[PDB]
Amino acid sequence: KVFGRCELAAAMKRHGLDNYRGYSLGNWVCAAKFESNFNTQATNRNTDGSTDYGILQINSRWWCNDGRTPGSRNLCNIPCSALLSSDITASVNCAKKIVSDGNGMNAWVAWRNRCKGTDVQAWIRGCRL
Ligand SMILES: [Cl-]
Ligand SMILES: [Cl-]
Ligand SMILES: [Cl-]
Ligand SMILES: [Cl-]
Ligand SMILES: [Cl-]
Ligand SMILES: [Cl-]
Ligand SMILES: [Cl-]
Ligand SMILES: [Cl-]
Ligand code: NA
Repeated sequence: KVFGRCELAAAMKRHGLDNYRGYSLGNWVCAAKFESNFNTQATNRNTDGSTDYGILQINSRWWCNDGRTPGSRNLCNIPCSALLSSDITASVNCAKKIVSDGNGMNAWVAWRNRCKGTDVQAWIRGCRL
């Protein structure tokens, strides 16, 4: 499923992500934009052999099990395939764990490089929320 911008903002808000760990909804929409272009089915292999999954490109080295990432963990206790669903519940619940891990949203390199410090409220501007 490819979400619309405001559609995803609304879904993230319904699942409790708005201001989660102090990160406003626009931060989450911005991260999803540059991680997946709002596509729940996005996957991307990493050089280390792990894979990133879903709207927030959650990595198999630590957070989900895909059966092919040697030495990895599954700290969200989910198959990585769950992160590709049209229902964003699994991605949101796992993202809450990731953003609580110590470095905030810097865990998402693309958030640090493309969203951090910018006018992230633009990503929810105009949306009925
Ligand atoms: Cl957009
Ligand atoms: Cl917010
Ligand atoms: Cl915002
Ligand atoms: Cl594995
Ligand atoms: Cl584990
Ligand atoms: Cl599994
Ligand atoms: Cl959803
Ligand atoms: Cl923080
Ligand atoms: Na894993």
